[PDB]
Amino acid sequence: PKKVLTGVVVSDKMQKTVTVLVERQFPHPLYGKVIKRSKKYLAHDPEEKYKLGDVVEIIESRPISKRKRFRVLRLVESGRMDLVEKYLIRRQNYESLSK
Amino acid sequence: MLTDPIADMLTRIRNATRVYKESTDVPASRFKEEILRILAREGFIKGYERVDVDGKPYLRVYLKYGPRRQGPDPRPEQVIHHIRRISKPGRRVYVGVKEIPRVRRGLGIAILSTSKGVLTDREARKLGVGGELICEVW
Amino acid sequence: MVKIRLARFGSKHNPHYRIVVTDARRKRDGKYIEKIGYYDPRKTTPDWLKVDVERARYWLSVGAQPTDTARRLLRQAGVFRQE
Amino acid sequence: GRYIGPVCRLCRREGVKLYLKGERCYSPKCAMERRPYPPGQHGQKRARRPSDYAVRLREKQKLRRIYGISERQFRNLFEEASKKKGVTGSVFLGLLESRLDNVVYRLGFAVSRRQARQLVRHGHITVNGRRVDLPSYRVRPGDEIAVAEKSRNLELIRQNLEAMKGRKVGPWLSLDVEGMKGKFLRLPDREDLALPVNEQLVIEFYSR
Amino acid sequence: RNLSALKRHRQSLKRRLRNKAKKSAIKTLSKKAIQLAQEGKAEEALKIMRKAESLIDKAAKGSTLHKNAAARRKSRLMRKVRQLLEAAGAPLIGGGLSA
Amino acid sequence: PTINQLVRKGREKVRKKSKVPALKGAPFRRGVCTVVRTVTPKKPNSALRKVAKVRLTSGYEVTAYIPGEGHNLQEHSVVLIRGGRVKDLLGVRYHIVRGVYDAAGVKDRKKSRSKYGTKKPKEA
RNA sequence: GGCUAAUCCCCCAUGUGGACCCGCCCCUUGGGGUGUGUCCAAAGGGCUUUGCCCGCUUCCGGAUGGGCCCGCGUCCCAUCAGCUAGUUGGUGGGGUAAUGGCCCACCAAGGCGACGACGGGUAGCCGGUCUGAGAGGAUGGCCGGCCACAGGGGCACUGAGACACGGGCCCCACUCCUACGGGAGGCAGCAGUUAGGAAUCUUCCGCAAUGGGCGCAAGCCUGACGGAGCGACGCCGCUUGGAGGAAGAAGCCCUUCGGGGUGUAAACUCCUGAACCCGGGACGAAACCCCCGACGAGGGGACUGACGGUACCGGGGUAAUAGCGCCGGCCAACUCCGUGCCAGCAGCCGCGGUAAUACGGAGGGCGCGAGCGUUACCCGGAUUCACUGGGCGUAAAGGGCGUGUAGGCGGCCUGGGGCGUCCCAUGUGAAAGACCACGGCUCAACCGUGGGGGAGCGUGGGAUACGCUCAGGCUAGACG
Ligand SMILES: [Mg+2]
Ligand SMILES: [Mg+2]
Ligand SMILES: [Mg+2]
Ligand SMILES: [Mg+2]
Ligand SMILES: [Mg+2]
Ligand SMILES: [Mg+2]
Ligand SMILES: [Mg+2]
Ligand SMILES: [Mg+2]
Ligand SMILES: [Mg+2]
Ligand SMILES: [Mg+2]
Ligand SMILES: [Mg+2]
Ligand SMILES: [Mg+2]
Ligand SMILES: [Mg+2]
Ligand SMILES: [Mg+2]
Ligand SMILES: [Mg+2]
Ligand SMILES: [Mg+2]
Ligand SMILES: [Mg+2]
Ligand SMILES: [Mg+2]
Ligand SMILES: [Mg+2]
Ligand SMILES: [Mg+2]
Ligand SMILES: [Mg+2]
Ligand SMILES: [Mg+2]
Ligand SMILES: [Mg+2]
Ligand SMILES: [Mg+2]
Ligand SMILES: [Mg+2]
Ligand SMILES: [Mg+2]
Ligand SMILES: [Mg+2]
Ligand SMILES: [Mg+2]
Ligand SMILES: [Mg+2]
Ligand SMILES: [Mg+2]
Ligand SMILES: [Mg+2]
Ligand SMILES: [Mg+2]
Ligand SMILES: [Mg+2]
Ligand SMILES: [Mg+2]
Ligand SMILES: [Mg+2]
Ligand SMILES: [Mg+2]
Ligand SMILES: [Mg+2]
Ligand SMILES: [Mg+2]
Ligand SMILES: [Mg+2]
Ligand SMILES: [Mg+2]
Ligand SMILES: [Mg+2]
Ligand SMILES: [Mg+2]
Ligand SMILES: [Mg+2]
Ligand SMILES: [Mg+2]
Ligand SMILES: [Mg+2]
Ligand SMILES: [Mg+2]
Ligand SMILES: [Mg+2]
Ligand SMILES: [Mg+2]
Ligand SMILES: [Mg+2]
Ligand SMILES: [Mg+2]
Ligand SMILES: [Mg+2]
Ligand SMILES: [Mg+2]
Ligand SMILES: [Mg+2]
Ligand SMILES: [Mg+2]
Ligand SMILES: [Mg+2]
Ligand SMILES: [Mg+2]
Ligand SMILES: [Mg+2]
Ligand SMILES: [Mg+2]
Ligand SMILES: [Mg+2]
Ligand SMILES: [Mg+2]
Ligand SMILES: [Mg+2]
Ligand SMILES: [Mg+2]
Ligand SMILES: [Mg+2]
Ligand SMILES: [Mg+2]
Ligand SMILES: [Mg+2]
Ligand SMILES: [Mg+2]
Ligand SMILES: [Mg+2]
Ligand SMILES: [Mg+2]
Ligand SMILES: [Mg+2]
Ligand SMILES: [Mg+2]
Ligand SMILES: [Mg+2]
Ligand SMILES: [Mg+2]
Ligand SMILES: [Mg+2]
Ligand SMILES: [Mg+2]
Ligand SMILES: [Mg+2]
Ligand SMILES: [Mg+2]
Ligand SMILES: [Mg+2]
Ligand SMILES: [Mg+2]
Ligand SMILES: [Mg+2]
Ligand SMILES: [Mg+2]
Ligand SMILES: [Mg+2]
Ligand SMILES: [Mg+2]
Ligand SMILES: [Mg+2]
Ligand SMILES: [Mg+2]
Ligand SMILES: [Mg+2]
Ligand SMILES: [Mg+2]
Ligand SMILES: [Mg+2]
Ligand SMILES: [Mg+2]
Ligand SMILES: [Mg+2]
Ligand SMILES: [Mg+2]
Ligand SMILES: [Mg+2]
Ligand SMILES: [Mg+2]
Ligand SMILES: [Mg+2]
Ligand SMILES: [Mg+2]
Ligand SMILES: [Mg+2]
Ligand SMILES: [Mg+2]
Ligand SMILES: [Mg+2]
Ligand SMILES: [Mg+2]
Ligand SMILES: [Mg+2]
Ligand SMILES: [Mg+2]
Ligand SMILES: [Mg+2]
Ligand SMILES: [Mg+2]
Ligand SMILES: [Mg+2]
Ligand SMILES: [Mg+2]
Ligand SMILES: [Mg+2]
Ligand SMILES: [Mg+2]
Ligand SMILES: [Mg+2]
Ligand SMILES: [Mg+2]
Ligand SMILES: [Mg+2]
Ligand SMILES: [Mg+2]
Ligand SMILES: [Mg+2]
Ligand SMILES: [Mg+2]
Ligand SMILES: [Mg+2]
Ligand SMILES: [Mg+2]
Ligand SMILES: [Mg+2]
Ligand SMILES: [Mg+2]
Ligand SMILES: [Mg+2]
Ligand SMILES: [Mg+2]
Ligand SMILES: [Mg+2]
Ligand SMILES: [Mg+2]
Ligand SMILES: [Mg+2]
Ligand SMILES: [Mg+2]
Ligand SMILES: [Mg+2]
Ligand SMILES: [Mg+2]
Ligand SMILES: [Mg+2]
Ligand SMILES: [Mg+2]
Ligand SMILES: [Mg+2]
Ligand SMILES: [Mg+2]
Ligand SMILES: [Zn+2]
Repeated sequence: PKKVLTGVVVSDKMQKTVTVLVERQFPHPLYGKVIKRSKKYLAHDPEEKYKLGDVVEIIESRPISKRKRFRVLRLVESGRMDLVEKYLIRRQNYESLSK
Repeated sequence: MLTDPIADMLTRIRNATRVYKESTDVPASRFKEEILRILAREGFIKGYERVDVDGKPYLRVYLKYGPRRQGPDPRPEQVIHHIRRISKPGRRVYVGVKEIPRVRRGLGIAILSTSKGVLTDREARKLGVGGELICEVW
Repeated sequence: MVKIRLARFGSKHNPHYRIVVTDARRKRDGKYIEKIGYYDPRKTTPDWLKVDVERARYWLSVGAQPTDTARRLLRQAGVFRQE
Repeated sequence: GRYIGPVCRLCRREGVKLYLKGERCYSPKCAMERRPYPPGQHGQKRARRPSDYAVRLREKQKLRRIYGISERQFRNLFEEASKKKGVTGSVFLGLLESRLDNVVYRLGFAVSRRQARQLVRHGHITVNGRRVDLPSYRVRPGDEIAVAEKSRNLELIRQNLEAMKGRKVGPWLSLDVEGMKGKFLRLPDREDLALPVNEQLVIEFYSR
Repeated sequence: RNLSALKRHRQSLKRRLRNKAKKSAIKTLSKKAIQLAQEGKAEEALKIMRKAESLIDKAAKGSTLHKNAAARRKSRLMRKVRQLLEAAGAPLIGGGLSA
Repeated sequence: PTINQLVRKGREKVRKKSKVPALKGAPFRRGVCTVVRTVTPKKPNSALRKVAKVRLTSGYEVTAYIPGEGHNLQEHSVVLIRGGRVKDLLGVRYHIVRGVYDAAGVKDRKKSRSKYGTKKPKEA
């Protein structure tokens, strides 16, 4: 069972390395309601096939660099540019809450 | 909007019955219809109806009470002594077969929504499924 | 390397041994790979020896090494009995 | 070193008859023959409405005293009776009545509970043929509790025994007065014993 | 005092010595051979590479190296040599190299 | 609070302070009277109370109360501190244990003797 | 400086095979197969001596033990809000059993954070334990597992394996030797000392058992370990007696001066017989070895016990330690003196300022008993952090109001998918522990054997009502 997930591509900015945003629900061990939570994976795009806003299955793989342990599996979906501009706005938001 | 359809159903019933009404319109749903089918066959409502009010679909819910009390306060004994929602929009509750409660010493019921469809605790239990726990009735 | 031995089990002055497969480097009484029998040296009850040949035959086949006290118990149980 | 020191004081506090002395507790002495008041200076005083506590504690003490037993022992037994499946009060009586020392008494080999304790501790009794000296020891049914063969001529044994000839014995037991041997065949229900204890009060006492 | 099988230490030196001047011997030759490749002299190069490979495997006979650091060094070298043999090389000896 | 509030922020387990630094968590601590004397109590009560400021193995210098009917303590007696306090005068978080180190036990006390640290007397 | 042996070190051959570069076959990350070149083997020793045993060598498996890597889980502070230059990625290379910025050279400009990054504080995790109806809280001594350390900090060597507690090197601190040049240590192994502290043991016996190293075996080593000792530290069992015995002795307390109380308690009578003395006396130990066989299977024989002359058995035998807390209400248990806001008690209400069931002593009583009190710390009560399971008009508590960002939530009907959710099978959930059952120590504590339960995660299969999601449609909400 070599673990595999799904996500969106939120980053172009590395050679052969994309960043994938992967969410999951799971119910709250105490207050008991589902919580939606998420994590970012740097993944291996050898030939720079995947572009941004794509939805991709992602896989457990022998190590590539510090930070890079998963290689792109397939292309599930093309251009969900909404999740993208979403995460991107969260990030723009960090810019408040400051000094 | 209406944030829980269902709750509001149960409530309509509740304030309805408390004020001793012979029956009540509630706004119509295939699901809310299941639930009253269960609620009915199981003894608590006189039964219900599929109505149309002002060109819109409603279910009339006819309403049952026990006989006339003596002494002061002749208001008759409620049948639907209590009805309450369990799963709630944004806080959900799903139960194993081993986790399905049982109610007021068996004198009441639970309503579960399963992939066998909507059924009572007893029904689920003999069916052997779990599900979202809709409501406590007794 | 891998060994069939005894592990001390009952209380003080009341020893009950567990007949057991495990790496030599292990602690005596520490975690072990399979329990293959019990042996009660002071013969307190009708049956002070359980072996279950079947399985100790295995470990032997795959390169298990019995300690001789273990071997004696084993062979009392005719793990070894050849025909 | 469980209670050793004047008894008929306890017969008295507890305000109902206890047979801690055996014979004479049947006489016109048990002290509850005309002096049934509680002990001490203020024992002849008009007394006061009992706390709900008092009542349940005193009901405990009434049973504990009856059987001769330490608190730690008594409790640890009751705990052990909770745990068991079955009605907790009744089991408790079961377990009490199954103490060796009590069987020895209730088999009639001794005049009194304490007497059976000594009887036991000193070696005069055999359970299924081995000498067994601890009054704690739990008599299983099927078990045969009998007097030690080497001890069979003792005065005390014969007094007791010989003048048990013909009296009927507890219906969960059997006696043979020739062998000084008897069988514990079953377990006493709460109406097999008679005790003047409502046990449920004792359950209630440990519930706190 | 005096634990007598500190003798082990006493040996480990003699041993250390041996190991070092195997390794080194190897290292030197390898370098030399590789060098001769970039000078294009594939006669001389192949000859030396060949001796280096003997030595490496021979020193894997013992505790010195063993393993696959056998193979590793072997592979590394032979490639860097062949790969270094075209700036136009016509691989003369081909003692060691697979036609 | 809503649920989404309990997931967001959620409840706060709250802790309790200690009524004493005998420190260590130590059950008792050894000390030295620095000074000894008599004080006036609080609110409804009158009295002359017996106490000793004591310096500690725990490093702090505290006021402890000498229990029971007489006492023997003075400039540098050395004594053991148990703590438990006196409501009716203030600054006293701890009692002295009588009968240990340089503090005597209360003599003549027939009645409750473990507290007060007096040996059991014999007779005829 | 000089001889010298080997299972020590080399060189040559043999190549079953393996290793490496290149080519193709299958396969899918560096998995197999194959051809071409190249490169690689070895050690003897013992006997019942011509054939057996203990060894060596290259390969392929097994087995056991590990490395490394990923999902998930894993304390407080936001009065810690930004952090990052090997930083984040890429090509080449070093290195290693192996991946990887582990390191290095040159390119790109990234990585991370309110889903709490960075900082600070604290802490070895776990099986489990304590408490609790449960949910939770709290904890990680003993036993098992995993990690880390070995006076503080660095480092590597040898090796299957270490960056090594009784190995090596350097720096530092400390101690000791010193011809002042220079040298030697490392109890967080068992004992023991000292210091610190409220406080924590014997410089004991044994190698009989079990277990580990080496050894063909005999054996040797084994403060692992089996045992003994000391501490009421805990838990469990047991004793200080059993039956009689007064209308109820002296003493002592109370007194309405008649009597009430301790109290069947004592005395005394009669049984029993802890301690102690005598005798007998284990199991734990049967293999290694040796003999027949064939050094196998199998059969026969021999030795060996620290605990210990202990356990236990039989005989004899003495009436044989009881204490501590409480008695104003929470709370079971009351009277007399003494005392006079004093002396004192006090967990909290509060007691004491001359009739104190509240201080102190007495008689009596209540509770426990070889124990009973105390202080300390956890959980309980405390539904007083409220998931179960609280609140906000005046009790503490609605922001001064608005706009919307992230986020939470989402009408009616139909179809797809099946992520949440539900079910079934299966793998994992070590042992210990807990639960139940029989059993072993005379019981028990303690111990065995068996059975059962299990959340959770992996996998396969299934259901689709509710949640999601994708496609369609509607108009009761919203807007126009
Ligand atoms: Mg790109
Ligand atoms: Mg890379
Ligand atoms: Mg791929
Ligand atoms: Mg920024
Ligand atoms: Mg479930
Ligand atoms: Mg070992
Ligand atoms: Mg190991
Ligand atoms: Mg057998
Ligand atoms: Mg029960
Ligand atoms: Mg019966
Ligand atoms: Mg009776
Ligand atoms: Mg009754
Ligand atoms: Mg309770
Ligand atoms: Mg040597
Ligand atoms: Mg050189
Ligand atoms: Mg709430
Ligand atoms: Mg006052
Ligand atoms: Mg002094
Ligand atoms: Mg206190
Ligand atoms: Mg003293
Ligand atoms: Mg007092
Ligand atoms: Mg020389
Ligand atoms: Mg070949
Ligand atoms: Mg070849
Ligand atoms: Mg060669
Ligand atoms: Mg060699
Ligand atoms: Mg095999
Ligand atoms: Mg393996
Ligand atoms: Mg493995
Ligand atoms: Mg592994
Ligand atoms: Mg650089
Ligand atoms: Mg730097
Ligand atoms: Mg690289
Ligand atoms: Mg930047
Ligand atoms: Mg996150
Ligand atoms: Mg912690
Ligand atoms: Mg720490
Ligand atoms: Mg429990
Ligand atoms: Mg709580
Ligand atoms: Mg729990
Ligand atoms: Mg923890
Ligand atoms: Mg420790
Ligand atoms: Mg441990
Ligand atoms: Mg591990
Ligand atoms: Mg260190
Ligand atoms: Mg280390
Ligand atoms: Mg030290
Ligand atoms: Mg160091
Ligand atoms: Mg080695
Ligand atoms: Mg090496
Ligand atoms: Mg290595
Ligand atoms: Mg070192
Ligand atoms: Mg050391
Ligand atoms: Mg040194
Ligand atoms: Mg030490
Ligand atoms: Mg000291
Ligand atoms: Mg010790
Ligand atoms: Mg010795
Ligand atoms: Mg041995
Ligand atoms: Mg051995
Ligand atoms: Mg060997
Ligand atoms: Mg020989
Ligand atoms: Mg030695
Ligand atoms: Mg030991
Ligand atoms: Mg001591
Ligand atoms: Mg002591
Ligand atoms: Mg202690
Ligand atoms: Mg008198
Ligand atoms: Mg009189
Ligand atoms: Mg008597
Ligand atoms: Mg008599
Ligand atoms: Mg006699
Ligand atoms: Mg003899
Ligand atoms: Mg023996
Ligand atoms: Mg034998
Ligand atoms: Mg041997
Ligand atoms: Mg031997
Ligand atoms: Mg022969
Ligand atoms: Mg022979
Ligand atoms: Mg044999
Ligand atoms: Mg034999
Ligand atoms: Mg001896
Ligand atoms: Mg003797
Ligand atoms: Mg005897
Ligand atoms: Mg006798
Ligand atoms: Mg006497
Ligand atoms: Mg007597
Ligand atoms: Mg109480
Ligand atoms: Mg009272
Ligand atoms: Mg005065
Ligand atoms: Mg006066
Ligand atoms: Mg006055
Ligand atoms: Mg007065
Ligand atoms: Mg007054
Ligand atoms: Mg008084
Ligand atoms: Mg008081
Ligand atoms: Mg008093
Ligand atoms: Mg008294
Ligand atoms: Mg005890
Ligand atoms: Mg205690
Ligand atoms: Mg508390
Ligand atoms: Mg509660
Ligand atoms: Mg409140
Ligand atoms: Mg409100
Ligand atoms: Mg106000
Ligand atoms: Mg206000
Ligand atoms: Mg307002
Ligand atoms: Mg305001
Ligand atoms: Mg606002
Ligand atoms: Mg708004
Ligand atoms: Mg929104
Ligand atoms: Mg909907
Ligand atoms: Mg559908
Ligand atoms: Mg699903
Ligand atoms: Mg389908
Ligand atoms: Mg596992
Ligand atoms: Mg388990
Ligand atoms: Mg259970
Ligand atoms: Mg038994
Ligand atoms: Mg057990
Ligand atoms: Mg199990
Ligand atoms: Mg199971
Ligand atoms: Mg469970
Ligand atoms: Mg569990
Ligand atoms: Mg499963
Ligand atoms: Mg379908
Ligand atoms: Mg949504
Ligand atoms: Mg639509
Ligand atoms: Zn009586």
